[PDB]
Amino acid sequence: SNADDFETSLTELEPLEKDAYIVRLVFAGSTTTEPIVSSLSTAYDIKINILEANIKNTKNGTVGFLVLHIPYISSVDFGKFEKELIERQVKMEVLRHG
Repeated sequence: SNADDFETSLTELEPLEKDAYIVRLVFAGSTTTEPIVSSLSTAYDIKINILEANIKNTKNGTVGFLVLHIPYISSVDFGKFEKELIERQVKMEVLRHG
């Protein structure tokens, strides 16, 4: 399946280094993803690699998800990163970590 192939592609990026993550960001009626990804990168001085985007920009805002590879972020900054997403009503799922 597509979900099986997707998971196979994440597993191919393993092992991740300590302090590296693959996360999924879940959007359910938010403003656009771009100002959010560049904003997050600026705020934490981090590289963000977009692995996958499956997004619709609708009348009622942005719906869908981004899968992001973050090659390094400190444990303290990762907590702040998630909290900022929570405040924007974006859910964050941890798919892989090092």
